[PDB]
Amino acid sequence: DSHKWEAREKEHYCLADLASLMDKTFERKLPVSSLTISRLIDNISSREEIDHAEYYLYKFRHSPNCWYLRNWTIHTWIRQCLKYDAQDKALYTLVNKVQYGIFPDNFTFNLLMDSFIKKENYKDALSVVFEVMMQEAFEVPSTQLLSLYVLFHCLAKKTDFSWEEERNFGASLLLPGLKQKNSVGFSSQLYGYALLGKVELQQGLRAVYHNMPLIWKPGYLDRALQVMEKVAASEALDVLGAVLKALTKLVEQLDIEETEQSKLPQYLERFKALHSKLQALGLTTQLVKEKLSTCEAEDIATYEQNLQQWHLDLVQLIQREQQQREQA
Amino acid sequence: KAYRGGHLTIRLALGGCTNRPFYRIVAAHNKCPRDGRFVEQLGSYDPLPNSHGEKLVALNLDRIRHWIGCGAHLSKPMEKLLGLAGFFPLHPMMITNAERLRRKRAREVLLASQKT
Amino acid sequence: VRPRLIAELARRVRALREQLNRPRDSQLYAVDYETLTRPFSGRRLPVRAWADVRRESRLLQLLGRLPLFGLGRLVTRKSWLWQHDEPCYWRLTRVRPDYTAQNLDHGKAWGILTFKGKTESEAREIEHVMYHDWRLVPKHEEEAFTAFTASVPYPPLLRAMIIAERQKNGDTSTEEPMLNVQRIRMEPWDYPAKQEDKGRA
Amino acid sequence: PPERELSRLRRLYQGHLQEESGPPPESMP
Repeated sequence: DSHKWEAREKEHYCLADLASLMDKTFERKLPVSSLTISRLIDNISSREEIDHAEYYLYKFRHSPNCWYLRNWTIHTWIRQCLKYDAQDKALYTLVNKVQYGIFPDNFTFNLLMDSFIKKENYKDALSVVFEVMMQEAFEVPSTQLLSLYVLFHCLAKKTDFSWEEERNFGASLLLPGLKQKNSVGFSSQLYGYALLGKVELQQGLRAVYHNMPLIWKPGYLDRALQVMEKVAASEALDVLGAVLKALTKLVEQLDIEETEQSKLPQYLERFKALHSKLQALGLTTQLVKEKLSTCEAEDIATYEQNLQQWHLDLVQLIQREQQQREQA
Repeated sequence: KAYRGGHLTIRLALGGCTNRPFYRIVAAHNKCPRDGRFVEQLGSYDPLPNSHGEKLVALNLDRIRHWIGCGAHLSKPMEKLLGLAGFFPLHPMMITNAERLRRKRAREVLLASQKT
Repeated sequence: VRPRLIAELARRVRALREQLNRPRDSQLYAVDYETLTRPFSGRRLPVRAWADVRRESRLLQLLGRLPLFGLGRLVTRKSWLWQHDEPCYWRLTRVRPDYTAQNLDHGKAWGILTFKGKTESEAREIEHVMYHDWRLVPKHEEEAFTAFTASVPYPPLLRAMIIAERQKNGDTSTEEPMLNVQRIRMEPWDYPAKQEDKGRA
Repeated sequence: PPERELSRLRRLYQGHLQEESGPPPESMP
């Protein structure tokens, strides 16, 4: 997956020429070109130049051209991390994420993600899922591999998982639970809904839509109770979830709408009733291993179209750079 | 005098002596003082009950119609008085001030029931 | 006639310091979250916004977590969700973010409005970007989030006057003269105006 | 007013509230 882009549209391979012109402009407070950060990025060949690029990405984010951090520039940088390590500094840049502001919502997430599994990279690979969950993604077939890893770590970590990591499972469970293809997507949706509707009566609602892209509607357990009716018209932690709620600050809710602690006999029966029909109508980690084989038809044909887009882009970009210097 | 962004207002303006007020409705600016100069002088309002008990008001409505059509703002004590006049709709502050004393008397009637 | 050289020259010097070292958005828009004051102004905040400013985040510290700064995303004020059950939100067209702010925020953005199920083109500037009442509508269930389906008499002093006026005009014509409130529009007070019409202080 | 509106204003102004009746009576002597 590497030997395609490596015709990097050959340029200068220098750095002592470049790195002065990129902070003379900051000391004078000039706006900087959007291409010179990338030309710094496509000349890294040492681990100290990785940290040089990190300082300069930090200084490029705090700039008058705080926009124009283009996706192929990030793609060159993540190809630079794939060249050297792709073990810590890419993770640090994805986890800071505002000081640097990368955001590569592409197949670039999957290219960095699957290579973690090649060294199996558990604890360092878990965070990339946890930050792309906060992002909006998954208009791509990446839902299979994200769910693959997150159920690998479901069967690896087994606790209360934290105050908030129990919430940091659920959204990456739920938005890849848009799978109409199998009932395993509707199962991931259920396991998401269980442990995010579980924090609603534990701590409060605001923590769920604190930063992760959710919705402030307090009814989420019923949204699992209705997609299970969708299943029965077309899991076993919700059983402990609905009864664990039933066992022994700014209020947002209204005085006519009832608080959902008094409805736990209404949460027992509506859920314990329909599973008796799910019996009559109609493991997890092996299912996504079935899905890794059945799916992943490998759309690099769109990736190559983007490479063509960037070979269209940078040429007409540097044409105006040549004319801006002849205009003097 | 150049007023930095001044507009018209129809206000009261005092001209009574001490302990005997006498208002005067006047079309003036927003920033010229209370007893100061103006643009047009209108029919005044005497707030004291006269002999055999009347409080006298004057309204030159043919020119009050002219000024707020020309773009005059109005004071809330003036809008209460036009609401009492019926040239305006009655003021909601006047309505709820009536209702506040009516609910105070709704309390007072229960108070007079409890002390017999 | 005496021409005022220093009194005219000083307006130029005050203009090139209202324009050059005027302080940017981070250095007059932050809030001490403990003492409820502000940097560079020091005047405390209203007590109708203490819980909402302690507890809920602002617009562009939330919306700096998206690629190309959330170029087509939907967002909605916090008390908009409390007062308006109908859809009222912002589509985005452009963000001009602050850069000097660590944990980058406090930009100026402008885009398309929707109010209570009614939207309109000609993307104007958005109000209350520094305010702590913001909540992001995510790209999941945005299609479920967007969902939506006379004559009053005159004052009685005019009622007596204009009847006598028509009786002078020639026809009594006891059809009741009515002023139209259908031509008068009834926007509420939470309705936002153009951010340009206010200036920064 | 309907109580789905009265509850919203109560939710706005929870901690600072004065209990109240509805309409005043018809006549005051």
